[PDB]
Parts: sequence; structure tokens; C-alpha cells
Amino acid sequence: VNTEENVYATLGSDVNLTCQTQTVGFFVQMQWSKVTNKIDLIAVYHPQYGFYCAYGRPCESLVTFTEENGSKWTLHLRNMSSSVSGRYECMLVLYPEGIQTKIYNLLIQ
Amino acid sequence: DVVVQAPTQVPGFLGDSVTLPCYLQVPNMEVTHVSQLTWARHGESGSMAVFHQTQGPSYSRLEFVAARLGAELRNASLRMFGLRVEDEGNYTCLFVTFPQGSRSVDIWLRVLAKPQNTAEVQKVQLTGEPVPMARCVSTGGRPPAQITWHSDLGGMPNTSQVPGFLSGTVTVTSLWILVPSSQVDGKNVTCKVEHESFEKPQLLTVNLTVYYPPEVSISGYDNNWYLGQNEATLTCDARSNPEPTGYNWSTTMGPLPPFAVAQGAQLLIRPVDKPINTTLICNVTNALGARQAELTVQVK
Ligand SMILES: *[C@@H]1O[C@H](CO[C@@H]2O[C@@H](C)[C@@H](O)[C@@H](O)[C@@H]2O)[C@@H](O)[C@H](O)[C@H]1NC(C)=O
Ligand SMILES: *[C@@H]1O[C@H](CO[C@@H]2O[C@@H](C)[C@@H](O)[C@@H](O)[C@@H]2O)[C@@H](O)[C@H](O)[C@H]1NC(C)=O
Ligand SMILES: *[C@@H]1O[C@H](CO[C@@H]2O[C@@H](C)[C@@H](O)[C@@H](O)[C@@H]2O)[C@@H](O)[C@H](O)[C@H]1NC(C)=O
Ligand SMILES: *[C@@H]1O[C@H](CO)[C@@H](O)[C@H](O)[C@H]1NC(C)=O
Ligand SMILES: *[C@@H]1O[C@H](CO)[C@@H](O)[C@H](O)[C@H]1NC(C)=O
Ligand SMILES: *[C@@H]1O[C@H](CO)[C@@H](O)[C@H](O)[C@H]1NC(C)=O
Repeated sequence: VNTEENVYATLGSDVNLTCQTQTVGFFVQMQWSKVTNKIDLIAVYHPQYGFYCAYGRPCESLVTFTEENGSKWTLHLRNMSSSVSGRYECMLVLYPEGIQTKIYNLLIQ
Repeated sequence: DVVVQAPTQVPGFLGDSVTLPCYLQVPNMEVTHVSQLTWARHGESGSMAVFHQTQGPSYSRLEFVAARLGAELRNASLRMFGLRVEDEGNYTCLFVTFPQGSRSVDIWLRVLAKPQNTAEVQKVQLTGEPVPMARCVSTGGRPPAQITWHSDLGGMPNTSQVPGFLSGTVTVTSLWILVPSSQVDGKNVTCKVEHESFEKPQLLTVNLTVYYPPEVSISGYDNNWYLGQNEATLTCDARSNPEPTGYNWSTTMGPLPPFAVAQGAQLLIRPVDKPINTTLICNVTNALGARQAELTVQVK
């Protein structure tokens, strides 16, 4: 609903930030974004309209949606550096559960 | 480039209804799909008002004024009926768009109440200690109205706040304190009431009424009075609130001599052939009391 979590990793590490949720009805939309001075949108998924990668075409291994009306909204980060460190927020719009939010503060040591 | 157009704050009056404006501005060539509209109160856990493109409206009083099934959702403006004190706060208007994602704005709702302004004069007498002479009351206002006094006389104000008849409203009462004097009665003092509900600040004027005993004075005599002079006249200059009810003429040695004849508020001096030395007294009567004024008259 509104959770903050600290994630610790090193240089060259692999991490999958997963937002797990369940709906009584259906999933409306879901997104991944990095929050700093501005909200920089990474990816958006809609069950009807599909995926949308804000950046380049090779975004196949960047996000995954694993579908009982249960889901796993995952953001994949591989061979990470100090520039990848920051706050990553996921927003899950569910019907009629509403908006769920989870903020992951990724720290590279 | 898709932006949400809405004001930072919106004024709404207590008891009546208010429309919270919120529109999604999309450039002519840009393509977007609004899955749903969301209205939420800051720190209320659940949602307040939701409009889904296929499901429709859902509320906790509240109504979507422009949203409709079939048409592409753009205007998320919501009408709030029967404004309460507890309705004042911060609200979020979220748009679940594709492929632009979630876009939102924060709107502050300001619950107001138009106050009833009334000015009054405080009738006072003469005393050393300062006492209120004017009154300015701003009944049933939200937030409490600002009251200031526009006067060159220079008087310290006694401003106090008291609860209003309706919940959330405050009545502001301000008293203009000043030491009462004769050179203050009749002068005007303006009260300036300021509130967000008013387009222009309401200015109310009150005319000070001070009750003072007669300020009796005698003018005319200038020592240059020769024997067998022209029929001179002495005037009794008097200023009092209320106005004088009588003018009595006499001397320290008893009644007026044959040369001095009383003409109400005036006194005619007939020519004399013998030297005289008499001190005339002018007695001015009023509701508060009577005051005296002496003047020495010498003819040589
Ligand atoms: C109304 O809200 C504005 C935005 O608030 C921001 O979002 C909420 C959810 C919190 O995270 C808060 O800390 C953020 O500042 C404020 O800028 C604005 O001052 C608020 N209005 C008043 C009068 O308090
Ligand atoms: C300020 O005024 C106080 C009196 O307040 C008044 O009380 C009655 C007579 C009503 O007219 C009411 O509306 C007014 O509020 C004094 O008690 C107080 O001493 C004064 N303040 C100072 C600093 O002297
Ligand atoms: C206030 O200002 C003027 C004051 O004039 C005086 O009125 C009364 C109190 C007597 O003392 C009189 O001899 C003075 O001429 C008024 O002419 C005016 O109408 C008043 N206005 C309001 C709104 O009260
Ligand atoms: C999750 O992370 C591990 C590495 O920590 C990776 O091997 C795995 O493939 C990731 N999961 C998915 C579903 O890709
Ligand atoms: C949106 O709604 C408001 C309030 O109902 C209305 O006055 C206005 O015409 C609408 N704005 C646009 C741009 O459609
Ligand atoms: C002034 O007049 C009043 C009323 O007639 C009277 O009571 C008072 O004694 C008079 N004063 C003098 C000094 O004559």
C-alpha cells in the first residue's frame, strides 16, 4: 500500500525488485520509475495495451510481469554500478483495491 | 508533454457546494489512454472518488461533473456538496494514463464563511483613564477576519476573538481605546475589516460622541474702553455636548449693573460717564452641569 525498503548490493551484483500483489477483480495498470529530483519513468504495463519502454527498443530483459488473479511486477538490474544506486518506486493500480506503492532504496557498496 | 491543469487552492463556502477543477491537457498530435481517474485525501488510507473507463463512478456528497462512460476521460472535476469544517485539507487528483503513466496534482480546499460586519459608537463622559469609544464586530467568519483602525488621533485597539454561532466560525470584536477629550467629539474613526471572502475590504465609519461639561469662554473686551464709548457687546462663546439649555449673566458683587443688560448668550454694554471696575461671570447650564467664566472690565 505504502512501504519503504532498503536494498544493499555491491559492484557487479544482480537484483530483481519485485512488487507482489493479488486482486479480487483485475489489475488496471503498473509502472516502474526512479525518483531523485524528478520522477523518471522506466516502464509501464497494461493488461490490454501491453508494455511501454520509455527508452530504447532492447528492453526485453528490463521488466517482467508474472501472472488465481495473482501477479509479480519485477524490474531487473544486472552487473550494477554506483550510477544505478537510488530510489526505485513501483505503482500498482488494482480494481477495486486501489493504488499500491512500494519504494526500494537501492544502495551500491 | 501531457500535463494536469488544476489550481493550487480552491475557495469553498461552509454549507454550500464547491467544484474541484482537474483537467488533463494532451497535445493535439499525442495519443493517450486514461484507464481511470482517482481522488484521494492526504492520509485517509483508502480512495475518496474513482472513475474507471469500463466500470464507472465509485464514491465514499461527491459527484464527477464531466466524466462519462464511452468518451475518453480528460476532465476529472469533482463536485463536493455540503461543505463541512472537517472537509478542509489537501486532495490529490490522479490520472492513470498509457503510455505516459500516472500523472497527478495536489489541490488545497479552503473552507470559508462570509462574516457580518457592524460598527457602533460608545457614548462616554470625561475621565482620566482610557475607555473604549468605538466598537467593530465581525460575526461568524472563517478564518478570523483582520480588523485595523484608520485614525490620526492615535488610539491603541483592544481586539479579541470569540467562538461563532456556527462550528468553525470566529467572531472578531475590536474596541478603539482613547482618553476622552473635548477636541475628539464629532471626529470620525474608520474601521477596516479584511477577509478572503470580500473582493474589497469593508470600511465602516463611526462618529465619536463625548459628553463634556460647558467649555465656557468670554471674548470682546480688549482693555481699550474710554468713558462714554459706543454701545459695545460681549459674546459668551460656549461649546458643550449636549448643547446649552441656558445662559445666565451676573457678577462677583451680585446682579448686573444698569449699564450691562443680558441678551441671552450676549451682553450689551451701555455708555458710562463715571469710572467702573466690575468682574462679569457667564453661567452656562447643561444636562451634565454648569460651568463659570470670569472677566475683569475696567473703564477710565
Ligand atoms: C498540500 O500538499 C502539497 C504537496 O504535498 C506533498 O505530497 C504529500 C503526499 C506529502 O508527501 C508531502 O510531504 C508533500 O509535500 C504541499 O506542498 C502543500 O504545502 C500542502 N498544503 C498545505 C497548506 O499544507
Ligand atoms: C481589553 O478589554 C477587556 C474587556 O473586554 C470587553 O468586555 C466586555 C465589557 C465586552 O464589551 C467585550 O466584548 C469586550 O471584550 C479588558 O478586560 C482588558 O483589560 C482590556 N485589555 C487591556 C490590555 O487593558
Ligand atoms: C458621520 O460624520 C458626520 C459628523 O457630523 C456630526 O454629526 C453629529 C454626530 C453631530 O455632532 C453633528 O453636529 C456633526 O455635524 C455626519 O455628518 C455624518 O452623517 C456621519 N456619518 C455616519 C455614517 O454616521
Ligand atoms: C532474479 O535474480 C537472479 C539473480 O539474483 C537471476 O538469476 C534471476 O534470473 C532473476 N529472476 C528472473 C525471473 O529473471
Ligand atoms: C472541465 O470541467 C470544468 C468544470 O466542470 C468546465 O468548466 C470546463 O469547461 C472543462 N474544461 C475543459 C478544458 O474541458
Ligand atoms: C449657574 O446656574 C445654575 C442653574 O440656575 C445654578 O444652580 C448655579 O448656582 C449657577 N452658578 C452661579 C455661580 O451663579
